[PDB]
Amino acid sequence: MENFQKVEKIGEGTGVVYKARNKLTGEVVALKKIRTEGVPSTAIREISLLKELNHPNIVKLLDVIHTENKLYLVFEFLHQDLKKFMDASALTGIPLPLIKSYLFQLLQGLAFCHSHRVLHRDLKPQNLLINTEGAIKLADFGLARAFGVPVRTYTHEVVTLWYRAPEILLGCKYYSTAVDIWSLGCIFAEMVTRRALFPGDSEIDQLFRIFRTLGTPDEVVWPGVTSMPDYKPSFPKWARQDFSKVVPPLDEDGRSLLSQMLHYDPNKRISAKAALAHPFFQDVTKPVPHLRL
Ligand SMILES: NC(=O)c1cc([N+](=O)[O-])c(NCCN2CCNCC2)cc1NCc1cnc(N)nc1
Repeated sequence: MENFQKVEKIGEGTGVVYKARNKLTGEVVALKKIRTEGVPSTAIREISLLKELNHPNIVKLLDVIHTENKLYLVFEFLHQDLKKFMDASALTGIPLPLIKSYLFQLLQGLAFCHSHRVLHRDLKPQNLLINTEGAIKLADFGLARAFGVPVRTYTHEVVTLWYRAPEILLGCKYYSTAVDIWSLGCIFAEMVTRRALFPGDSEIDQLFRIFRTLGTPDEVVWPGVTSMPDYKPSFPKWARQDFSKVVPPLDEDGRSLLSQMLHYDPNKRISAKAALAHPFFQDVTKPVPHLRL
């Protein structure tokens, strides 16, 4: 509209996203255009609810605009995402104190969302935004299940499966808060090793990469797994690997927490609230990151 002044095009989110300035307030925001034969009225209501979900580690949804039947989401603006920061820190690696601070903050954000019955469902480094003060915030939220499993964006883009929990890959129709803990565990491992934990290039390659590392799940470690929608008795049976080999040289406090975030059974997987109490965070601090904007 005329209330906004486009500053630049940020990219092609999971719709198009622009950095824009509000002429009235003068505030700089991120404007996402969501492209469809009437724009569901059940969604606009669900979205409108997220406007009240405020927390320091959650990107604020400032406004929802339906006018013109285009549907625009206005978000608070942050300059960089964790994916770019990790690439920039590839040579030296993000310092452990900062990795710990970020993980701690993200768990606080998840604990808040989960206590308000809000799930993210599509956590990935590109959806974690950071600023110069050392803060990190959860963004996007997959649009509150508005768009289920997006195979291609408005211009056909390859959906990342790297952070998908095993129960989703096995066809479970009801996601629980545990899917977000799994994704965050994968991100924690990636910050530590500087390599994606499970970089699959297809749904089955994703599932098999998980099995090759954590062992093919069975009824002992995951009661009910063999009855899941897409489970096949023909899956190969791989033995589990030790975490000392998976995320070296992370210490035992870190390995212990990661192991709990990656349990196969969603019911055994640690909650965000419980993870905040883990010994790994006894010495947590809030360092300032080296950001080049
Ligand atoms: N709230 C925001 O400031 C913000 C919002 C969105 N968004 O989507 O509304 C966004 N898009 C990222 C698109 N992806 C998410 C889905 N997986 C692929 C990556 C980026 C943002 N900021 C960080 C940033 C700023 N500037 C440049 N150039 N790059 C990044």
